[PDB]
Parts: sequence; C-alpha cells; structure tokens
Amino acid sequence: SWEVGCGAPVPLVTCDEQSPYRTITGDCNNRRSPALGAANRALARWLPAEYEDGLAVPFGWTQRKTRNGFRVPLAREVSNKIVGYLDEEGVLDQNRSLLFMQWGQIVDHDLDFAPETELGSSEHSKVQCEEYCVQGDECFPIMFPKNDPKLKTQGKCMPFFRAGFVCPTPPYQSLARDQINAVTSFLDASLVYGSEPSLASRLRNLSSPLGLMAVNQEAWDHGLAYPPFNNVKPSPCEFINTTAHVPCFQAGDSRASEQILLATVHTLLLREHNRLARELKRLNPHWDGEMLYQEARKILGAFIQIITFRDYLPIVLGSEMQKWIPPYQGYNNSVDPRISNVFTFAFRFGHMEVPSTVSRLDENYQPWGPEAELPLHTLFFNTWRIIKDGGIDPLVRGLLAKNSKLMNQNKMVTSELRNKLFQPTHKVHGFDLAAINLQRCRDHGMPGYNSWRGFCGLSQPKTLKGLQAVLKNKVLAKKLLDLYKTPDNIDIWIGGNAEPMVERGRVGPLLACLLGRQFQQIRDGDRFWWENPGVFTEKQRDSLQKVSFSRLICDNTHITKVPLHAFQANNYPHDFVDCSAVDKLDLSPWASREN
Ligand code: HEM
Ligand SMILES: *[C@@H]1O[C@H](CO)[C@@H](O[C@@H]2O[C@H](CO)[C@@H](O)[C@H](O)[C@H]2NC(C)=O)[C@H](O)[C@H]1NC(C)=O
Ligand SMILES: *[C@@H]1O[C@H](CO)[C@@H](O)[C@H](O)[C@H]1NC(C)=O
Ligand SMILES: *[C@@H]1O[C@H](CO)[C@@H](O)[C@H](O)[C@H]1NC(C)=O
Ligand SMILES: *[C@@H]1O[C@H](CO)[C@@H](O)[C@H](O)[C@H]1NC(C)=O
Ligand SMILES: [Ca+2]
Ligand SMILES: [Zn+2]
Repeated sequence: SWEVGCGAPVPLVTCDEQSPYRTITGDCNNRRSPALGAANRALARWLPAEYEDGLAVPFGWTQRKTRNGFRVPLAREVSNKIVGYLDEEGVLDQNRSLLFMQWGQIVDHDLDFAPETELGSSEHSKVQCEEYCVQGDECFPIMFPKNDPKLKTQGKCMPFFRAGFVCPTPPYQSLARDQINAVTSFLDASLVYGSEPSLASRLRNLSSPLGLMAVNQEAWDHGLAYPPFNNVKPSPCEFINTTAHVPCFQAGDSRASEQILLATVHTLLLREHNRLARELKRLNPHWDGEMLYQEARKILGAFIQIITFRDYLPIVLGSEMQKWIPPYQGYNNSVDPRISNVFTFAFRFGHMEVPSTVSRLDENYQPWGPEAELPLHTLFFNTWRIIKDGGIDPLVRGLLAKNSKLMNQNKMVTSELRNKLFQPTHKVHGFDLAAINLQRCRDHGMPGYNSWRGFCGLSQPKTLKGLQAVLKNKVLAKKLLDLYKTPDNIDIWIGGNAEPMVERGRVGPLLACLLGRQFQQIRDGDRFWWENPGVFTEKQRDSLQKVSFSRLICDNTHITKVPLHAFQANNYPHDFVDCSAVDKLDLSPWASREN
C-alpha cells in the first residue's frame, strides 16, 4: 500500500527477549513484530480513512465539498438538536453504580490517547484560532450554528485543534493521515506507570530501594498517600481556583486530573502499587527495588485486566459478550493488539453515562457536609476539593452509592459536559464534549455509520424509514436525517450511540461489535495477558482470581463497608457488607525461595 514502516518514531529499542516483564513503551510484546501495540505509533485502521481530499482534510473542512452529495452538518448543531436535554430527573441508571462509568474512563485511558498537535511553543496560532475562529492548518474550529445561545455569549466558535499524526508533524500528501496513539494498546496499567521511559522514571521513588511510586510530600489523606503534584505551569487545576492554588496530579497518564473522580481512581491505583510493594518486601526481603516495582506493577496490571474482563465488559456487552469475546484460549501472536482509530470513538459511549452531579458521602453514606452534592462542571481539573475538602473517601463512597447516568435516546449527554466543559489553556466552562467528539470523528477521517454497520455484518439503512426501524425511534431518526441527509453521512459516534442497548448491556449492536472485537484483540494478542500460561504461576493465578474492586477500596482507604458487586447499583446499608467478609489477595504464592 505505502511505506510498510513510515519514519519518525523512536528507533532505539532493543528487545531483551527473555525479560519476564512488560516494557514501559509496549515494544517487544509481539516477538515477530515488536512495535505492535507500542505507544507513540499510528492507531490501527480497520477500514481505510475517509477524508474529503482522500488524504488529510476532514469532511466539513471545505464548505462546498459535500459527502455523498450532501453537506455535513455542524458538530455543534448536531449537539444542540439531538444530544442535549434539560431535565435531569429520571435519567439515572437503576442498575449501574457511578463506579461503572468511572471504570470505563480508566480502561479507556489505559488503551488510547490521541493528543493535539504541538507545532508552536511560541505559537500565536494558538490565539489566532481561539480569538478569531479562522480555520487553517491544525486549527479546525467548531463553529456555532445560527440560533446557538453560545453565539450570543461566547463569540463565533469553540476552538479545536487537529489530532497529532505519524511521521512528520507537518502535513504529508502521499498517503492518508494517521493519528497517533500515545499510550500502550495493551491493558497494562500504563495510566499508572506511564507509556514513556522518561515519565515512568519521574513517577518512581528511586530514593529508597523499596520499589515504591513517589507520593505527595505536601499533602496527606489522613496518613494516606496522594499522587505527586505536577509542578509545571500554567496548570489548569490552579487556574480553576486562584485562591486554593492546588495543582493537578502527576500520574502515568496526563489526563488523570480531568475530573475529580478520575483523579480519585488514579489515587486508589497508586496506593495499591505501594501497598503491593510493601507486602512483597515482607515476603521477600532479598528483592531489590526494581524487582519490587516490576512485580507490583505486574500484579496491578493483572488486577486491571480481571476487573475489566470479568466484571466490566459483561455488563457493557451483555448478550454480545460471548459472541465477540469467547472464553480465553491462550496467547495468539497472529492477532493485532493495536487499538483501532474507530475504537477510540466507540469507547466514547461513556460520555452518555456521566451524570450531572458528584456527591461526597460520610461514614453512614449520608451527605458529607452542607455542599455534599456538586455540579459536575465545578469538578473539572479540581484537585483542591480532594486535598482541602475531606480527601478521597467521601468521593469513593459516592462512586459506590450513586448511579451512573443511563444512556437515553432523548437525553444523551448532560449539559455539564455538553455546555460547560472546561479545557486547559482555555478560560471558560463553556465547551461541548459532544461537538468535540463529532468534530474529532471527522478530524480522524472516520468512515460513516453505514460503513461500520457493514463492517459489523449489520443492515445499512438508506431511508428515513429504515433508520427508524434500526433505531426503534421515529423522532430521533427524523432529526438525524434532517441533519445528515443520508445515514451514510452519520458520524460514527452519534450513530453508534443512537442505537438501542442490547439485552443485559449498555451499548447497541454496532458498538458491541466494535468494542467486542477490540477487547478480544487486546486480550488474545497480549503476550503478557495475566492468564497466558507462564506469565504467572498457577498458584498465583488462583490468588488473582479473587481480586475485587471491593477489596481494592478496603485495602486502600478508610472505608470499612463495601458492596460485593461494586459495578451494580448498590444501596446502603442493605447492599453493603463489612470489609472483613471480602476476599483478600493472597500474596503467599509470590514468596520466592532462595535455598
Ligand atoms: C470530563 C470527562 C469525563 C467524565 C466526567 C469523561 C468520561 C469518559 C468515559 C466514562 C469514557 C468511557 C467509558 C470516556 C471515553 C473516552 N473519552 Fe472521555 N470524558 C471526559 C472528557 C473527555 C475529553 C475532553 C476528551 C477529549 C476530546 C477530544 O477529542 O479532544 C475525551 C476523550 C475520550 C476518549 C478518546 C481518547 C483518545 O483515544 O484520545 C475516550 C475513548 N473525554 N470518557
Ligand atoms: C477555592 O478554594 C478555596 C479554598 O478551599 C475555597 O474557599 C473555601 O470556601 C469556603 C467558603 O465558602 C470555606 O469553607 C473554606 O474554608 C474556604 N477557604 C478559604 C481560604 O477561603 C473556595 O470556595 C474555592 N473557590 C472556588 C471559586 O472554587
Ligand atoms: C521515597 O520512599 C521513602 C522511603 O519509603 C519515603 O521516605 C519518601 O517519602 C518517598 N518519597 C517520595 C517522593 O515518594
Ligand atoms: C489466531 O489469530 C488469527 C488471526 O486473527 C486467526 O486466524 C486464528 O484463528 C487464531 N488462532 C486461534 C488458535 O484461534
Ligand atoms: C443488575 O445487574 C446485574 C449485572 O450487573 C444483573 O445480574 C442483575 O440481574 C441486574 N438486576 C436487574 C433488576 O436487572
Ligand atoms: Ca495501556
Ligand atoms: Zn481517615
């Protein structure tokens, strides 16, 4: 097709080839092609990219250039008309805890990140795009439709910058533009440890030979650790509160502080690593720091894998689970473990699971203080509410006792995200995640809804009436066809999420196929999959079998009352048990005999 190995990634990689541990970058996982699944490479293309010029320009870039004979509608107009809603009453998922939404964001951050291009440290373009809304090069602003309230209060557009792409960072015109995945495709806790050697080391505590991750020295959570602050400026977490001056955290993944409950979950996983490394020291006093770090890292990675595949994916995929992710059959080196470009949009189904508020709960799981419940938007890049307002525990209780938002054809994305999103370097709580998602679909050259329907062996509606039948919704289908004149033009993010949910699941048939295929691949094609014979010992695997998010909480907070099944909707005190009833991770099988 085109250069089979296009230039400008890191070349200085040598594979140990016998190391019992994953690299940080993901390289060396697949022995026959060591770059597969490695960070900072092109996202995989399950289907050829679709750009208006066939190479790099997104559909919607040139006003006259149609898609299949029709103009593509403004991202912000699709957002207003279809995505938005007013009434938060009744939107909550009766049988999914708030943790269910949160774990999805965690897994997503482990698997993919396509960062915005750089090309201007001294950049004024950064200001030309934001101030003047003039589209050029990497600046691809989201223009407001006429009648948009933001036009009255926010100017002519929301700034938006095109995703980074492989080889040159300046645009290339021989083959199709490929966006970068900056994190490791393997489900491997890279959101905790980093995907770059440079970060992985800064995150570590190399002052003591105990294999610990560095912790905050400024602040403590009633004797429990926080992540270290990221001390680089300008910091958006300091920006959102001038007076508090609390910086964002520094985790293995840069997005850790985007919202308080993500920072919260990252805090729990950091604690788990240090806890694991302490127990591993007790059992093996002869183990050096590097061994301790690696062995703890490897345990945490298995923890993430098991929670994800045993607890999370079955309640996302429902009846489709078995169809796409059959019981494990061992490592298959013929499988491409790379995250596909389309998956990074498919996994965005989580955006419709996010509720409008976040609660802090006390020991009786009752409102913690007068302002117990807060609007989600005041919690973007908010670390001060953690450090200066009771720590992680009240937030973890809310994660357990409150519900995710239920996806709803008439109520897709809360205005907390739709109208009030805060983006770093940008000053207002006035962005639209839904518009961004749609603009990004186009930025990434996504094939349309029907191309993916075909990919998944599903019917391809061509008329209003066909789309009504597929979506089981007359009003939604009319709105979609009014804006997109053919279902062929419907951006995949909105198309996939518009479909009614499969039995015992939380996504439609199209998404279950795109997600199902991807997760099957990341598992089957991972040489370090926790259940691949030889990765762990059989005795170790028996111990790992009993990990639970309930136990993670017990072990790493001062919560003593937890539900057995943390992802379902649980109410206190009935669905909650004392931690003493909860299975523990038995680290005995990690005892390594020297004599
Ligand atoms: C704030 C945001 C969230 C919570 C309050 C949130 C939540 C999720 C969940 C629950 C997801 C999956 C179950 C999920 C997936 C992906 N997101 Fe999202 N998300 C918040 C905010 C953002 C923002 C901002 C972005 C970047 C948008 C852009 O295109 O510029 C974002 C992205 C993604 C994403 C793509 C990641 C990538 O590969 O680059 C998901 C797979 N989220 N989020
Ligand atoms: C910024 O953070 C500060 C510091 O926590 C918040 O100020 C606190 O707010 C209430 C008063 O309404 C008090 O209970 C705290 O003691 C205050 N501290 C101080 C130093 O004033 C403030 O509410 C935050 N501001 C914003 C805009 O989020
Ligand atoms: C490094 O580990 C030592 C020993 O456990 C501890 O005293 C110190 O606080 C740690 N430093 C960081 C930055 O985590
Ligand atoms: C391994 O994966 C390849 C390609 O994805 C597939 O054709 C083959 O069936 C797989 N092997 C097994 C044993 O499933
Ligand atoms: C709640 O969800 C779980 C799976 O998470 C399922 O087993 C159970 O039947 C559900 N309850 C109801 C009432 O649907
Ligand atoms: Ca990863
Ligand atoms: Zn305490």
